[PDB]
Amino acid sequence: GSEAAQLLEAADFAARKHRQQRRKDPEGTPYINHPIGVARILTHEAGITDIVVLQAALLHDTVEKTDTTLDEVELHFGAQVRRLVEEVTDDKTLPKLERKRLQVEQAPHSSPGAKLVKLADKLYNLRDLNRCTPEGWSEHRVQEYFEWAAQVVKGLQGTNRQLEEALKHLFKQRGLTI
Ligand SMILES: NC(=O)C1=CN([C@@H]2O[C@H](COP(=O)(O)OP(=O)(O)OC[C@H]3O[C@@H](n4cnc5c(N)ncnc54)[C@H](OP(=O)(O)O)[C@@H]3O)[C@@H](O)[C@H]2O)C=CC1
Ligand code: NA
Ligand SMILES: [Zn+2]
Repeated sequence: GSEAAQLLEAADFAARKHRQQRRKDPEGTPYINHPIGVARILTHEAGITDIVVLQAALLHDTVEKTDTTLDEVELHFGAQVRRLVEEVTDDKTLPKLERKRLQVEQAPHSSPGAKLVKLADKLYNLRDLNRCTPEGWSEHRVQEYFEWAAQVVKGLQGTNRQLEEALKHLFKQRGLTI
């Protein structure tokens, strides 16, 4: 259908899949606010209009964080959306540190659409950490998240100047470069 209808299909799908989940801020914000915010970063700041990229951004956490399967994504949204979502889906069969390390290792080799989603996802989470230290976190755990995110984003450059410039500003504010 129209761009709008296609976006609302993905937004409503993600809202239902994430309905019982909450972010780790003290207030426990509904999890769906994150994928919506990531996708809005892409339209409002990055100038993105590719509906496949924007659908993937709304859905980028459904397979990683819920029972949703990659085949279910393709079933409702097609193969280009499914391939994007797969690219940004951590292998939850792996230990946390290996997932953290693979994001650094696999950042340069991702498709342009996956780099856009990865950049916007990092930008949302770093803004969130600045806004509110998550429940149970120390201030130096926040800094270290930034130190790791900088290593990932280093591998994502050459994709979108607006997002990369915004990330560079946040990293610089905490003494981190590129
Ligand atoms: N320095 C320290 O004091 C400590 C550091 N650590 C380190 O932290 C890691 C812990 O791993 P893990 O259990 O995955 O915890 P994470 O460090 O992975 O938690 C951060 C993740 O939570 C999601 N998230 C949910 N709510 C928020 C929010 N309000 N703001 C930002 N992000 C949010 C984001 O993922 P998404 O975008 O997918 O929602 C984000 O990537 C280990 O790698 C360990 O080395 C661990 C213990 C102490
Ligand atoms: Na994690
Ligand atoms: Zn995310």
